[PDB]
Amino acid sequence: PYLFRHYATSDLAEMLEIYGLPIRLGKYPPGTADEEKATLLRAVTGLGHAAAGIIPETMAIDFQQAAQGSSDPFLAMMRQSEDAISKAVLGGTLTSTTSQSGGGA
Amino acid sequence: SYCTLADLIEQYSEQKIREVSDRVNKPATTIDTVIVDRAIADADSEIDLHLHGRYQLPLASVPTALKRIACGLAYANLHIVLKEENPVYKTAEHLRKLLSGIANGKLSLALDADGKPAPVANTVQISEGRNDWGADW
Amino acid sequence: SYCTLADLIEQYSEQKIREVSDRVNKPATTIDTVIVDRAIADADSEIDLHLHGRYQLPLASVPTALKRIACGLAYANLHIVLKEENPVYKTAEHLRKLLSGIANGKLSLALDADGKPAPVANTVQISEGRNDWGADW
Amino acid sequence: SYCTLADLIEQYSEQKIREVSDRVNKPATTIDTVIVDRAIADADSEIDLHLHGRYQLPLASVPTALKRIACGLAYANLHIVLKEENPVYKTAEHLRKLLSGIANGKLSLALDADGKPAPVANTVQISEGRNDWGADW
Amino acid sequence: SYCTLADLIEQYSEQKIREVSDRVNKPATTIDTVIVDRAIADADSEIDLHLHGRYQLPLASVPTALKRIACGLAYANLHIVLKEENPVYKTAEHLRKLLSGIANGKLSLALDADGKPAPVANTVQISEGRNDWGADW
Amino acid sequence: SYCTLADLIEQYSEQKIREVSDRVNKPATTIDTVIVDRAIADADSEIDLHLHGRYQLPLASVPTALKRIACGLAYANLHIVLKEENPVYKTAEHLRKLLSGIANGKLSLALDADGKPAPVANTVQISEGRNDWGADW
Amino acid sequence: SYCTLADLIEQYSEQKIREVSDRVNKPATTIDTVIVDRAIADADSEIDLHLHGRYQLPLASVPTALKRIACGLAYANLHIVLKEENPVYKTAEHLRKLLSGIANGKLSLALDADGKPAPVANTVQISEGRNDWGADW
Repeated sequence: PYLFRHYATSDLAEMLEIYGLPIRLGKYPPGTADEEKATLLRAVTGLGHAAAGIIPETMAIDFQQAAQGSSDPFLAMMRQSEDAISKAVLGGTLTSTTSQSGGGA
Repeated sequence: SYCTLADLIEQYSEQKIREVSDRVNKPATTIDTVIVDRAIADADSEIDLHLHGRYQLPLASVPTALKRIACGLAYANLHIVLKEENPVYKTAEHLRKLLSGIANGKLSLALDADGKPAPVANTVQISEGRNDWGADW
Repeated sequence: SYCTLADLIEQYSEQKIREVSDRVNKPATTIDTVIVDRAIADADSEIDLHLHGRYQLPLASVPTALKRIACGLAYANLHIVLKEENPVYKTAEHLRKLLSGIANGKLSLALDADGKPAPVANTVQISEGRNDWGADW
Repeated sequence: SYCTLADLIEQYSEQKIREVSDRVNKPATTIDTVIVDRAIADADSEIDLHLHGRYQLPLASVPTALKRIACGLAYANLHIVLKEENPVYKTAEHLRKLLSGIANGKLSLALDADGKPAPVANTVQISEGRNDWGADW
Repeated sequence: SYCTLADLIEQYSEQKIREVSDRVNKPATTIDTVIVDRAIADADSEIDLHLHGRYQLPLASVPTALKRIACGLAYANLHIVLKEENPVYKTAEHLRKLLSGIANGKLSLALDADGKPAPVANTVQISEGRNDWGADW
Repeated sequence: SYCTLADLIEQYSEQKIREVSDRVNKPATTIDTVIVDRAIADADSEIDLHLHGRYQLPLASVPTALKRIACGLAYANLHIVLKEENPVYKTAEHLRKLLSGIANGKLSLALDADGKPAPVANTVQISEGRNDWGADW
Repeated sequence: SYCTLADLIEQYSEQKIREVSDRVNKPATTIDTVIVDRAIADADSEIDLHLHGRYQLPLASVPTALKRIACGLAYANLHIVLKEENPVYKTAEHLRKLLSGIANGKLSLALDADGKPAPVANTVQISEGRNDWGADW
């Protein structure tokens, strides 16, 4: 269960890192020199942070999905592992399946 | 000045330049420098029309392909009357096709002698980039 | 210099080079080296125009196909007047088609003598890759 | 060297090779080995241009179809002037069509003598494959 | 060797094979076995080019349609100069059309003498199939 | 053997078969059985090429339409040189069109004498069918 | 046997049948019954090829349109050489068009003498129909 939780947490952290801006790919026509290639690459690299930009009509930039999903699978795995650990360590009556409130003699 | 009188003579021989440039003497005797200069200037103006959107205008160096194109256009301009099927007209059309291909980003402007040309900053422009909270605070 | 005077002589025989290069003597007697050099330079400039976007300009080696293309274009350039149905013009058009196919990534630039050419880094560019949390911490 | 002088003689008879190769003697007397070598080299360069993206360049063996294609292209290259309706030009065009079909993955490069050619690793590439948790732990 | 000299003689008569194969004697006297062998080899190489992607190369048996195609292509190859409107060229084109139809899976390679040819395992490939929990446990 | 020498004689008269089959005697005197056999075999091979994907190869009976098609193709094969506008060529093309229509499932192979031909099991294949819980338990 | 010798004589006159059927006597004297029988059989085979998918093969009765089509095809088959612009060829093409229209379900096979033809059960097939709980229980 520890390894399962570790893998789930690391994967969730990576997916949160990728989340945000989309991946966008620039295309250039034949006869584009290396300096123009570097300029296009820097423009694409900074385009996500930069609201606006201009390119020649002969070029093209396509915004592709980056990472679309949810945290539901990761969190489900973490909860499963944590419940397993709680049951194994302290029993499945008070920690994992908590006994809830309720007083009395 | 992407081409000179020497380039025209070398490409088309001095006899043809004399024949198409001397308009006052029959038979021709000398090459009129003013007419050749005007033809070369017109060729350069057309080439700049084609190249203004991708490179700086006052080029500090002349690429070799630019020299060939300028020579061809200048020779085509030295003809007072130029019909459609004249081979010189066809050569001018091919050179104009090369220029259009360069303008539309299908051909690259080659080396001048050893270094690259100077492209304009048209593609460089981006807004600026606002990325606070990502500067290792 | 993808081709030399020796290559032109070998491909088209010395007689034809003499005939199309000697413009001052009738009948021709010698091959004008300056005219041949200019024609070869123009062919190289056109080829560089076609190849600038995929390979480095100052190639350290000349691929054989490049030699054939340069020889053909140089010979076509040595004709002051070239009509549409002239077979040399058709050969030049076929070679230009080969060059365009190379530029559009449909043909590859072959071996020079034993090693590959040097493609440019146009396709290499990627942002950088941010993958913290995945470095075996 | 996908074809040799022996192959050219066998395919087109020694008389025709002598006639199209001897440029200095009229009538022809001997076959010029240098001209034939250059023509064969040019044919090989074109074929490599067509085949560079699917197979290794320095082929250790020559497939038979490659021999026929090289012979045809070499013979077509031995003509200083080649018109459009010349049947040799049509044969060269058909062979170029075969080469293009091979390049576009519509035709396969046949056996050399008994074994297959050596395709390049272009299609092999995949990322690597991350499949932890599936290794019988 | 999908066809032999006997097949060529039977299909086109010995006189025509002698006429198109003897290049050194005028009038022809004997059939040159080397030239016929090379033509047949070239026809086989083209056919293998067309059939490599669907069947094994070193076929242990020769289907009859393959014999007819090889004979036609070999005869077409024995002509040094072959024009477009020559009927032999048209027959070669029809046979090439048959080969292309076979390659594109529109025609099947027929019986050799009594058994089927040997198709390649190109279509066989599937991953493997993971179906645990379905093995009558 | 979808057709025999008797069928060819009946369809095209014995004189024409003699004329197109006897290649060594001028004028013709006898019908060469070997040449006719090879032509019929080639016609059968082409027909099998067309019919392999829908019926079994070694047909136990010959449908009448198959006899007509085989006779036409065999006669067309007995011509060493066959031009495009020759009516026999047009008849062969029509018969090939009929064969292609049969292959593409637009025409059915007719009765042989009283019973149907034997189609292949290509369409029969289905997985197997898992329908437990539906067997009247 | 959708048509007989009497039908051919009635449709095309006995003289024309004699002329196109007697191949051994010049001028013709008698009608060869074997040749006419083979031509009629070939016409019937083609018609069955066209009609196999919609009706039973061994038709017990011959529709009148079928008689006309068979007569036309049989007469067209009695010509050893038939050019494209021959009117008999055009009539055969029109009849084949009628047959194709019948096959594609655009024309119906008419009455034989008073009753309908016998269509095949191709359209009849349905699974079976499971409709328990709807049988007035």
